[PDB]
Amino acid sequence: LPALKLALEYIVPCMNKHGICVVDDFLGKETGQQIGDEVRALHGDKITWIEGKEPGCETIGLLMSSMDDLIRHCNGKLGSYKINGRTKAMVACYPGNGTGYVRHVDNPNGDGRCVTCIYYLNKDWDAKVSGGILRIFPEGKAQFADIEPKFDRLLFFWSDRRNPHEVQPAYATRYAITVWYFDADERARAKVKYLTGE
Ligand SMILES: Cc1cccnc1CN1CCC2(CC1)C(=O)N(c1ccc(-c3ccccc3)cc1)C(=O)N2c1ncccn1
Ligand SMILES: [Mn+2]
Repeated sequence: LPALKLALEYIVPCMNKHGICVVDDFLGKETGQQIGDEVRALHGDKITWIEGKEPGCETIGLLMSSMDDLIRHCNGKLGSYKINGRTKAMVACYPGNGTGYVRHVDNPNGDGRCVTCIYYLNKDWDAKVSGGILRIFPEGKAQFADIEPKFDRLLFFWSDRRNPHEVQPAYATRYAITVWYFDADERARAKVKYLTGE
């Protein structure tokens, strides 16, 4: 599906109906492999915050710009949100050391973030061997979903209490990149609570 059709015919209806949406083969093999190389070159869990213009991060920047265009093509149809910006990218290297993340909500208290977008980099990742599954518990539903951290897979989900999630421990190093998109009204309300530079 082309980006306009992908947004309007798949991401929008899927987010509105389920609050979670998986796009496989988002950028293609060549672009995905370049992003994987850049992330491995960056120098317990290791988190680095990336704007996209740093040396050796050009293809990470391309991923970010591509996620931005896809969101733009949703034409304000994602929930009631007016999306006008996003965070930097959280580039994460998770060692396979048998630690996980307890069930949590990314934005439980109105900090501005409305959509979590995760891009995965793990080729031939077997969850039954290496672990690292993301388990999402959509609010009020009888079912939950385990998401495999597949190479070139883009995951969207609402960042608020609709999607508590936990991360299973892993036995091989996992790499993922996350951005969060802001709702204009929520982000404006968050900014009345303090002063510049604080
Ligand atoms: C690790 C993981 C894997 C899969 C799914 N979820 C998670 C965890 N969640 C995802 C990552 C998590 C915790 C929740 C998270 O949202 N923000 C975060 C917090 C605040 C803003 C912000 C930015 C601008 C304005 C307002 C707010 C942006 C991001 C972290 O800094 N985070 C984090 N996480 C681990 C180590 C350090 N920091
Ligand atoms: Mn999370």
